[PDB]
Amino acid sequence: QWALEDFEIGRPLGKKFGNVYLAREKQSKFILALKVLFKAQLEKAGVEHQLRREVEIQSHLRHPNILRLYGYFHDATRVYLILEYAPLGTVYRELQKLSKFDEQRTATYITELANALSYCHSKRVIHRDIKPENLLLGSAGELKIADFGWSVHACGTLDYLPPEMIEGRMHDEKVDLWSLGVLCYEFLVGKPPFEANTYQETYKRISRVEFTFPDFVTEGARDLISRLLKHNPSQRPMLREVLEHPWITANSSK
Ligand SMILES: O=[S+](=O)Oc1cccc(-c2c[nH]c3ncnc(N4CCOCC4)c23)c1
Repeated sequence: QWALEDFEIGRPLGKKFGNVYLAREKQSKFILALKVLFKAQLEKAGVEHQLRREVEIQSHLRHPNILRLYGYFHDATRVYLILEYAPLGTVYRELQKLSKFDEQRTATYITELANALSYCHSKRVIHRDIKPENLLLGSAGELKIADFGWSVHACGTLDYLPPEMIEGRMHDEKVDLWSLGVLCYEFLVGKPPFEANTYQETYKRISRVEFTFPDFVTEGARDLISRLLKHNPSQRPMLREVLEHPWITANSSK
């Protein structure tokens, strides 16, 4: 039902796995994002099925703060994904430019994130790879979760991975609550709470939950973060109370 013939390619949006390009559905004049994946990478990495997994998960997943996947197709040498175009780019790019985020922006992003995750959890879908470069911004500054590569229904940088996952133990939906704490930290500080020059160092800093707060962090923020960043998953608060946390309720937008 789809072919490269149907699309006019444009500006390179970014990104190994394969590049992402701005494109236009010729008949519809609809502008979207097109990621080209070379099956060569699919072979050597054995991600031939992982794609077939996520492409089913995301394709029938509809939420304002989740980047939509409209469809997919393949030729001889490449695989193409037709994704929603996020005009305001990534949050990672935003964070680079502004170094740090204010509490309104942070609580707003965290709010939009939680809402999208609850929905995912409703369909019993866990994301795990919630990272600034996987968070896009829509036309209205809308936060939009992207990339469901490791999304399932129950190795690079370890910064956003929870203790139970890096130790090999069993991981539930509380994984995303860990990441949510990591982001709120990085959104406020500009750096992840467990950063290191070493995979091995970050491993220990994560596993022992060793994070320190700079002075400009509000106690209202120090609370939520330290509540989301707990070694025992069962102690991580529910997504509902996150959205009901006073610091969130105060600084988040409407
Ligand atoms: O793993 S795949 O889903 O590929 C991805 C992973 C994350 C976002 C992504 C999307 C989706 N829509 C987009 N509009 C504008 N830039 C995008 N970017 C930022 C710059 O880098 C390349 C993607 C982008 C594609």
